[PDB]
Amino acid sequence: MRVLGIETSCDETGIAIYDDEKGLLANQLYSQVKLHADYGGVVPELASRDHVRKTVPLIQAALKESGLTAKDIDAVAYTAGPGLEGALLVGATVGRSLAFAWDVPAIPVHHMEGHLLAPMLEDNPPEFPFVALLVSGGHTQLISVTGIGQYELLGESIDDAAGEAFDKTAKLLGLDYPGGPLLSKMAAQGTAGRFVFPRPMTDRPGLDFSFSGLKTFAANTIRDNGTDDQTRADIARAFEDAVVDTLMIKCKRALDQTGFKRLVMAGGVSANRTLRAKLAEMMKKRRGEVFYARPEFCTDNGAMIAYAGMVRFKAGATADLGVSVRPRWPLA
Amino acid sequence: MRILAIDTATEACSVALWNDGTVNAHFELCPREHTQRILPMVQDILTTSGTSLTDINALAYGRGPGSFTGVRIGIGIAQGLALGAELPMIGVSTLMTMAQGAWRKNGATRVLAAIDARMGEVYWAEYQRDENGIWHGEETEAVLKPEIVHERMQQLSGEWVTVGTGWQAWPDLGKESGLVLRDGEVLLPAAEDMLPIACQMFAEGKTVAVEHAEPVYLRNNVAWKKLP
Ligand SMILES: Nc1ncnc2c1ncn2[C@@H]1O[C@H](COP(=O)(O)OP(=O)(O)OP(=O)(O)O)[C@@H](O)[C@H]1O
Ligand SMILES: [Fe+3]
Ligand SMILES: [Mg+2]
Repeated sequence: MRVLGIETSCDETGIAIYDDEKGLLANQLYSQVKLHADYGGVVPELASRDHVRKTVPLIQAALKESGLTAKDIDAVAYTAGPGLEGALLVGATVGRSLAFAWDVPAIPVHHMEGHLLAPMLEDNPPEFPFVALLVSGGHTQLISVTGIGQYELLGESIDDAAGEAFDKTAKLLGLDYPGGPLLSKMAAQGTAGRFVFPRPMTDRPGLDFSFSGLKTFAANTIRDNGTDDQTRADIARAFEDAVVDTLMIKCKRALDQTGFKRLVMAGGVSANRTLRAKLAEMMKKRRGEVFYARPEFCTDNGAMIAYAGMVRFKAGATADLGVSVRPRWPLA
Repeated sequence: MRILAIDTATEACSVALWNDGTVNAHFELCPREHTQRILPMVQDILTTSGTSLTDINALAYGRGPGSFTGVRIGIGIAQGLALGAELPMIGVSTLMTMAQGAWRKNGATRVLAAIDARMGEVYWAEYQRDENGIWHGEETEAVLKPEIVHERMQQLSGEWVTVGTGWQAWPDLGKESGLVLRDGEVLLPAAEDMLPIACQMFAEGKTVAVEHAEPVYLRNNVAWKKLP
């Protein structure tokens, strides 16, 4: 079967088509980064307006790219939450009325389940069970995954997510929003050890996260040191090394606690090259296995929604004619 | 000619069907339920008139202005339907729709439409029906402070009818205007009143493919300040 997936949760419009025999037949994406860079954040009203401009044309391009026609699609999936209400409503209204017109099932998809399952788009995907590290712009969670739709919360951030912590520290370093990837490119030039930052919530047992104190630690170091290029890099690297060691430690504790040998990492921060190398290394020494998506599937995209819609459909989750979105919508 | 019209731009959800002359129509207030009622209402109108989406010739949608969210629900639903059934689309002004409704209800031919836009402002239009049934005034559509509406009304003359929630929020909007103002008996747009407008637009070839359907927002200054 084939599912058309529609992603308009925040500031990206993604359309994809996934075929469970042949894989991903189309993937289309429009990022609104230019539009929101100016504001230092996403303006809900402007994000909503841009989705209206992109959604339909990206659907048309997707069907063109795949050489498919309406009768070739068996279901329409769309992100129903979490995210910005106004953005979510664009994808969900187009998606739900499109499915009505094609007279096929309409599948509401949880945005974070989308991220969690993105590593299933690569060769030799993970089998259940596994620990999953969802580390994105607004989420940072450890989850015990024992099967489809079977998610258990192991730990979560009590304050900022790791993605936002990268973004905030990046801005202090004077980088453009979102600077996560930029901070990471700067950190590569830095000399290991020049500064040493705390690993938050690692001196007591437990699986929860906190990143707010690490932000201030870096902000204070930036304030009380030279703003030359090499010093800025040394700070970016200490910060990234602090975050990456924290996530590594927490993942270790979660693997220890569940006894699982598989670690799945998802969300935008999982594009981080230091983090990928660190978690791959750890799983090698545990004689286990790490899984993550290609970099472009770690951040928002429609591919993950077409896949996760396919899975949700096979598990029986379809929508009636009413359309509803859920801006806040807990996964586990 | 079959035309299907939908509207969710304000607190009302409505759908209406034009079959070569006969009109079938539903209307209801849907505060906080638009996305829940809209597609059920479309389904019902199609089944009760025994028509299928593939037999529609064009899809008319309320293009704005109004609630930003409501306007996007309307165009999103319309786009999904039109993409899916390969229908051309016709965008109908919310202010003009209410003018058509005053014409239908009491034969008004001069309509001052005002929609409460929030933020102390209204969506404003001056519509006048000509002898051939064509509404003039599209170029007057704007979002305006009440004092500016006041000044504009002092440049108008004669007798007009009032429609829209803007008169309900600002019942003295027309105070000291110099005009004779009568209540038009239309608070909200109705899809039924889009059909005749949509019919004329279809005759004129004035339809578009789904990818060119556009919302009209009017208020465009909608962002917090840019960074330095
Ligand atoms: N290479 C990188 N290193 C560090 N952080 C990164 C990197 N690449 C992306 N990110 C961060 O990932 C985040 C965005 O990822 P994602 O797209 O999954 O977030 P999102 O769409 O906002 O999802 P959510 O709704 O949970 O926030 C940003 O904060 C971004 O800077
Ligand atoms: Fe995301
Ligand atoms: Mg995003």
